[PDB]
Amino acid sequence: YDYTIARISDLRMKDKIVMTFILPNESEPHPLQHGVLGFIPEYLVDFNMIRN
Amino acid sequence: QRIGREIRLTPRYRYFNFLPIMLVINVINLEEAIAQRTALDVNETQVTPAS
Repeated sequence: YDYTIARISDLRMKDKIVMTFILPNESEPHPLQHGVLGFIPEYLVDFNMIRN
Repeated sequence: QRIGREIRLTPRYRYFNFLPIMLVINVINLEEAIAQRTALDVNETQVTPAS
């Protein structure tokens, strides 16, 4: 068995262990992924608004 | 409080009337006259005893 250890500072995860099953060799959506991060790029919006 | 590009037109013109003459005609019952036959307005110039 292969493992990867994940560490995070957030409190509400204090004093717990969470484990699941992960495919490290895939990038596309597939029923054997535990989760996929739906991401579309967004860019900065800079201009003047004379409002209020 | 909102932003948009708005496009404007402002027209300038005027219609004037010079000649004071007008003739207009009115036409009615065209369909009525076509659908129903008309035939002769003949009037019996009263050589029967009424005149």
